[PDB]
Amino acid sequence: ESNFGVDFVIHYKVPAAERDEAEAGFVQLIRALTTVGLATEVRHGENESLLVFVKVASPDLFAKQVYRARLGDWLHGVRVSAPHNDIAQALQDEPVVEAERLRLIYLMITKPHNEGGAGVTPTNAKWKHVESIFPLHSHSFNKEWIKKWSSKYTLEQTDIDNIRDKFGESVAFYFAFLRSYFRFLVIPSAFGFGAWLLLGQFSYLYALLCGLWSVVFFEYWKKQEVDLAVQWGVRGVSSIQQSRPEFEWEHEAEDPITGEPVKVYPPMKRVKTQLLQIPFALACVVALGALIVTCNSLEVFINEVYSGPGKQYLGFLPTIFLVIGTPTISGVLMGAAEKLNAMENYATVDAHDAALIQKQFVLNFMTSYMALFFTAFVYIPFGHILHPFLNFWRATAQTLTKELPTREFQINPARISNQMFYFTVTAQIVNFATEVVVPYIKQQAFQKAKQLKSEDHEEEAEFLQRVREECTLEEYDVSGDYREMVMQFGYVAMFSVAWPLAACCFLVNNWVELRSDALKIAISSRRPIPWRTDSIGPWLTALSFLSWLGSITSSAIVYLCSNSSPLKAWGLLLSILFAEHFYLVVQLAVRFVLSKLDSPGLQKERKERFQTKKRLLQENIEHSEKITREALEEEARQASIGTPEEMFWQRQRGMQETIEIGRRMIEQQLAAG
Amino acid sequence: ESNFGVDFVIHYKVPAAERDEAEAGFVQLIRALTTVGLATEVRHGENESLLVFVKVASPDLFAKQVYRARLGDWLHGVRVSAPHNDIAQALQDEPVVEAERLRLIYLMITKPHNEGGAGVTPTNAKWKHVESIFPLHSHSFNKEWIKKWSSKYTLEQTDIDNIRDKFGESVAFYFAFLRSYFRFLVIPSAFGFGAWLLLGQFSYLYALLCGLWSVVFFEYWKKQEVDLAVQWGVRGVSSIQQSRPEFEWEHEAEDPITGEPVKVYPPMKRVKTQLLQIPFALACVVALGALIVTCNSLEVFINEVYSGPGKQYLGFLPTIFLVIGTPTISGVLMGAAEKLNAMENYATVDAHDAALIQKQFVLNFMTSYMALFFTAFVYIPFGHILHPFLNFWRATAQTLTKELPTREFQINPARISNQMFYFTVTAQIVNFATEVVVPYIKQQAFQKAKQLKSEDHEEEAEFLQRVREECTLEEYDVSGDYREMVMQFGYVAMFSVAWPLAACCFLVNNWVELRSDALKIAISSRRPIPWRTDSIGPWLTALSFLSWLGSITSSAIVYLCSNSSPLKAWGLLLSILFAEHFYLVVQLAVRFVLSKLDSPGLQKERKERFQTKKRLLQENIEHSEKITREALEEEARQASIGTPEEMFWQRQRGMQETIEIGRRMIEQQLAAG
Ligand SMILES: [Ca+2]
Ligand SMILES: [Ca+2]
Ligand SMILES: [Ca+2]
Ligand SMILES: [Ca+2]
Repeated sequence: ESNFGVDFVIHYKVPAAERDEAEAGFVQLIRALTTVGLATEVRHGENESLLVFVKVASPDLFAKQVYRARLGDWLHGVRVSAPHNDIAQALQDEPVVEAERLRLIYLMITKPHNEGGAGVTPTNAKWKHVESIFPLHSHSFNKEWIKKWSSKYTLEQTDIDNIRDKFGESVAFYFAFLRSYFRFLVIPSAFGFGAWLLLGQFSYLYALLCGLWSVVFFEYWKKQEVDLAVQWGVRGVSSIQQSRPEFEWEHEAEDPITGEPVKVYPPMKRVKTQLLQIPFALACVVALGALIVTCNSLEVFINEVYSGPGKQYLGFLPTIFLVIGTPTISGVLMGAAEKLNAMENYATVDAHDAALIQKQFVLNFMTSYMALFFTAFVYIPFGHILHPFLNFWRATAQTLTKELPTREFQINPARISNQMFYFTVTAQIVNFATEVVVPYIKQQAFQKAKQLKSEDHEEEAEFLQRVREECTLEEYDVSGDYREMVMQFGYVAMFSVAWPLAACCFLVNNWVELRSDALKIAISSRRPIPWRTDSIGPWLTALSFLSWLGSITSSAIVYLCSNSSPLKAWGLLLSILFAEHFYLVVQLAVRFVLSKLDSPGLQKERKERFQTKKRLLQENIEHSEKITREALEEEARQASIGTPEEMFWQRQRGMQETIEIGRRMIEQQLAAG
Repeated sequence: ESNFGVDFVIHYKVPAAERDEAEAGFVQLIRALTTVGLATEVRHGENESLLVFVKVASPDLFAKQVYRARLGDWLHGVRVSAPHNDIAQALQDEPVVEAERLRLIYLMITKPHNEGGAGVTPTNAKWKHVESIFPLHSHSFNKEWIKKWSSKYTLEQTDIDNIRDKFGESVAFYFAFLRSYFRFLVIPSAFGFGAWLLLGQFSYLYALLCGLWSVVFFEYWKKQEVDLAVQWGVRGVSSIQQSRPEFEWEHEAEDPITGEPVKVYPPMKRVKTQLLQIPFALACVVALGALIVTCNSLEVFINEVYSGPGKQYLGFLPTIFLVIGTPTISGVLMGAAEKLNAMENYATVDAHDAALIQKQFVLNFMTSYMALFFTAFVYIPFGHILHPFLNFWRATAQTLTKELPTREFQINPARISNQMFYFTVTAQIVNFATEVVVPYIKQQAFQKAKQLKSEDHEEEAEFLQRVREECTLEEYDVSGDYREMVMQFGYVAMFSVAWPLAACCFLVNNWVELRSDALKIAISSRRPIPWRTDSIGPWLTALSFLSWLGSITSSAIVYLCSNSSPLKAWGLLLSILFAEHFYLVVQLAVRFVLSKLDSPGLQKERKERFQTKKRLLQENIEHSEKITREALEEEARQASIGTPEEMFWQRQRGMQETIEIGRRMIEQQLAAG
């Protein structure tokens, strides 16, 4: 029903080996926790673990730290205004939300000891026994949240603000991105269904209208991202995160803006190491891309040119050979990339996580579209370059057992429609299996293992059984649901011209996905620690790269596929050159139009930043004789001791003397004529 | 030698007609001027004019307005910090420069009467008799300035800061731009001379290295523009200018940021009118471009295919027919553009002047490069499409007087070298004539007209003769010297691949031009009113358009000209597509590298904006029992009246009780195994 007012849960695995040192660390832990100012409780959890429940003891002592955290946000420019001069008045204007409370408790348990409470981050390895620090769910809210989101057709802005109030900003930006992406998916589903009825397959008019859509959505999200940023009070929070515990710093120096001592690193030594990302990425497209092509070279031999026995039995040979390789070789390439960003020496935890994405994006670019790059550019337009690869597999299949029967090779034009039919409606359903219900069935099977093996009080018995169940769940990553939506945006921007019902079917997926990822937070993951992010992250560069490449590839397809005369190469370069420059001129139009549209987000900051300069300010016929007072003064001060320029101003004094002298010169100039 | 401490000079033409109303306006003028707080002097000037000399009377009264102007800059976010709390201390930290003094005196004489001093702007037409308000030169400074700049090889940063201190920012940004452009012109003069010796004419390697230069200069200037902005204290001064006196405003409403009543206009009504700039510009390239081509169609008939008498006599027929048309038809197109921006309803004077440039740039794009667009793309690669135009002029010359002798048409490959030889070394010298010495000779001839026609005091006689001479000089426009330097940047970015000694010869021009435009302020123009600009203006979009088009056209030339096999069109599109994307990937590299380089300009603002929040802030084993104090308190407050979750926290209190209970559960879990 409800938690026992508990803020956080520390798992603290205690193994058989190093048992006395874990107990000595257990005394060292809870004596460190009680000095921060939070009440502790230890309970019987798993077979070798001790659930350490913590809440903050004094709310008045806690209200001081909230006031110091809100002041620290405004001191660095994050908050739009200063807090109130009276304590507990700014807490009464806006209260502490459940997300901001769990963030400051987590920063009490995870910060260096000199500047903060206790260093219970497990990455320090002074204690390797702390398994995880995680907050608890409240199942009264999750039953209300899934019921409310499934009942409504759309989501109001106040519904996503409930996610910001309880699950932090970094979770709430995903649902804010997914809602704005689902509503902007209505537009290319409209003429995407229209280009399926009026126009033919591979319409050139659709490829220009889709390239218009991919930049009017992406630029509008950049306007709505900074609008949601200052609305939630989270703006410019790139620099405000604690540094990583693993960080090599050349010399500690003075901070330029902050004026405190901070560990600084020369960025040109990092740009020297950041230059190595290009020899890493070019090894990625060869290690993965030659693997995708070769298993695509297999299927074009088994399916089309083959008339032997067990044709469907050998039809699963390319697929089951592909799903073995791609998690294994990308697992290797994720290993070297993890040693690359560790070598890159990222200070804050956000920049370390974001550049891990840019290495994780290149692999997931190659597991996604390399099956469609080979079909759209090598199989369909000129499959006769594939004939020596068909001459290879014809030689090796003769060595199996007489000659095996082959048909003459014919380019099947329905391949890219059938390949897109996998990625649009078939891959989405099996992903809907793997995202929610296959974890939910696996939670049932792990529950029955507890019943196979088959001390608490009257009210703690169901609660402690819930926390032990909640603890084995993995931490939710908001990166994992960004990868699914950006790769889905890749199919619309690059490859929806080959199958214009893609945006119509991706639309009905994201209505489910907006309520299925909400269900994934509820029952299939423990609550993540509420982090603050000013932006969506590094995905803006990922969305802009697919949008720019979507202009090239969707227009290179529609020249190479619509003829299915024989592919003059000047037409291919011209079909790119007009459409790639059509993307740039429209991007210059949409960026200019939204620049002229008013931003209500930035104005509410600029209104208060002006007005806070005003409140610092507000706390801190008779004028002709004053000129004659000065004219006597500039005489009497300089006549005591130059004198040519002094006498020039004193020929005429006051006003009415200078008028009547000027009146004579109008007479004197007119009298000569 | 020196001025008589005079701040400004009002000319106030008084004609024969409307003479009594001009005298009544003269009383109305100088009675309005004396209420602002400035001493006035009227003197005998030109035959129908009255030189009204003004200075501010009381420096203590003037110091109040400087303090109100410096506070108004900080209140809008322009100034990096607030002024001092003590009056005349912030004037003692930084003094009033001669540029800031003449700006505030000019805003006293040019502002509406309710919010300011007097509306003596002549555009109001309540008085049409005020000819000009202009400050005076100081010839002691100008003799020192021209001598110092001609003596040194380069210019230090402190030399340009002397121009900011006396001629305002908007003049000083041109010399700061020209110095940074002259020093960055060393780079393409280096390999531009190298591509003239090692490589041949039309080198492809030069066209990539020049496109690298045009973006590493332009992005570095955008870094140096915001660096010079906050250094001079002029930053974000786009919104701070007074509105134009001619401005239609739909309804006066509340200002969002400023919170004062201001006249607002809906910007989407302007974007509706801003959409008309494209049907205006496409009429510009046809009215001018068909004029440039037709007079180029004449010269290709007279010079090459003709053997009649008076060949050099008819050789000046295309040139003298061209210099008649282009000032006249662009004078028409400047008239409609002046009615276009007037229809566009620009509020501030900077945005009205900047969008006049973007219409004035399109014409000066077409007077400059249309002679080179026809040569590089129509004459050299396929001159056989020009043969029907040669068939036209062959028909009309037979009707003059027997058949006139024609040679067979041969494409001269030395045309674009001879055409660039005009624009690089020949057009620069005649422009050096027309810029400084032809105005200087014309000032001598206008001086001798005064001696042909052939009342003052002992010291005013040479000074009043100087002011009457200074008044007839035109106001200096900083736009006129930006047009020469941006068009010079067009020849380097677009057309220097055809003649690689262009950047070598443009380098030796800008050493002269940096000291010739400095001489143009001194003797050939009255001092402009010192205006403040945060940016160089709209020329950043002009420099970026030539840099992007410089990637296309210099690479389309080197395919179409190097063959001078027969011009396969797939090579032309590929030579663009690689080099135009080479421009984009290098632009993404240079923008990222300068983003990682530290900006010392923005940090000095962010250091003080943090510290001014700190000064608002600064003016306004024993902790375990406090948890047990709260644990008794949360008991005794809730035991007076829920109770399950209350009793959960009170099973264990303090620290040492919770330790020893946790010590048993390590025993109890290990005892079962
Ligand atoms: Ca899914
Ligand atoms: Ca997801
Ligand atoms: Ca010149
Ligand atoms: Ca100039």
